[PDB]
Amino acid sequence: SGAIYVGNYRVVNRHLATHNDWANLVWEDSSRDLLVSSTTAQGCDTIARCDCQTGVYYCSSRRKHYPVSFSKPSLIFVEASEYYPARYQSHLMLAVGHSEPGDCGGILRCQHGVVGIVSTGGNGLVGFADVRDLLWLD
Ligand SMILES: COc1ccccc1NC(=O)N1CCC[C@H](C(N)=O)C1
Ligand SMILES: [Zn+2]
Repeated sequence: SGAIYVGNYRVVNRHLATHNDWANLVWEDSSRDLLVSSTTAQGCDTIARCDCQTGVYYCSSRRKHYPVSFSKPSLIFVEASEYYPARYQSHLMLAVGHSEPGDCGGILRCQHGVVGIVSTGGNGLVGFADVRDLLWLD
C-alpha cells in the first residue's frame, strides 16, 4: 500500500484504488497501473522533474528503505495477476531489490523529489511506475 499526496491530488496504484478514489477520479491508465484522485486537503509531497536513474525506495515487507539503480521508463511485459491480464505495462522502471505484492505503493525518491511508486516485482526485482512526466500534478 501507499500513495503520493501532491497539491489536491492523490496518486495510487490503479489496482489498489478505493471506492473513494474512483468517486473522485481525475485520471487513470490501466497500461501504467496509475490512478489519480482529487483531495480536499493540501498534499505533503513534491515531484522530481529529472532524469535520475538512482534513488531510494521504501519496502514495506522489510520495514526499510533501499538504494536502487533503475532503468529508464519503458514498455515491459507483466505476467497475468488477479488484477490484470498478461500485458505490456508502460512507463515502468525496473531495478534489483526486494519486493512482494503488498509492497505496491512504496515511494521511490531521488534528491529532487518523488520519482514513482512500486508497481511490479519478483525474484529479486522491483518495478516502479514513473510519475515524473505527469507535469499537471504540479
Ligand atoms: C510488487 O509486486 C510483486 C512483487 C513480487 C512478486 C509479485 C508481485 N506482483 C506483481 O508484480 N503484480 C501484482 C499486482 C499488479 C502488478 C501490475 N502492475 O500489473 C503485478
Ligand atoms: Zn532526480
